[PDB]
Amino acid sequence: MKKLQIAVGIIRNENNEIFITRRAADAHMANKLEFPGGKIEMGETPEQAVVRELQEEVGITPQHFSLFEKLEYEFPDRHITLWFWLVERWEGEPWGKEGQPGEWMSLVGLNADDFPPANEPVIAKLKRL
Ligand SMILES: Nc1nc2c([nH]c(=O)n2[C@H]2C[C@H](O)[C@@H](COP(=O)(O)OP(=O)(O)OP(=O)(O)O)O2)c(=O)[nH]1
Ligand SMILES: OC[C@H]1O[C@@](CO)(O[C@H]2O[C@H](CO)[C@@H](O)[C@H](O)[C@H]2O)[C@@H](O)[C@@H]1O
Ligand SMILES: [Mn+2]
Ligand SMILES: [Mn+2]
Ligand SMILES: [Mn+2]
Repeated sequence: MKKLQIAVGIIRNENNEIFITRRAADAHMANKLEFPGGKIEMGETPEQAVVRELQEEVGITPQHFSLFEKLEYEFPDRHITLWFWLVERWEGEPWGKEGQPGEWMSLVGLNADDFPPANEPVIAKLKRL
């Protein structure tokens, strides 16, 4: 069973909305809503990974961000450690830079069922802010 470290960014604007993308139909966790992010590569830190991943996926550079949550989740065929970074300041305007759907979603309207199950405690904690 493969083991991965994943860094993702919770991109929150001044109107309490989060920038959310939707995973491709042929990906792991296909068609699920997601915080943009990806695998932490050898030789880079979790902080460097969330910056690089957000630059690649949605075209922003996060800055002055914080670790909102770190958790582990065992999927049917892989074990993942997720680093959830709260990103409230950035350079750029997020968009579907890799051709993926992306949109702003009110925090209060997020439905954890739409996201991978690993995100459940994070979505709950976000609604408690
Ligand atoms: N990006 C992201 N991945 C999540 C979230 N919740 C969650 O369980 N995952 C899981 C799904 C995947 O198994 C893994 C994310 O890997 P990934 O597919 O984003 O990795 P990547 O972008 O570097 O891969 P690629 O585009 O280069 O093919 O973590 C989330 O909120 N955002
Ligand atoms: O780990 C993030 C945590 O560290 C602080 C400083 O105490 O922020 C630093 O680390 C961030 C991630 O690299 C940077 O964005 C930030 O500029 C740097 O000061 C806290 O603010 C944060 O909770
Ligand atoms: Mn990626
Ligand atoms: Mn990647
Ligand atoms: Mn990704």
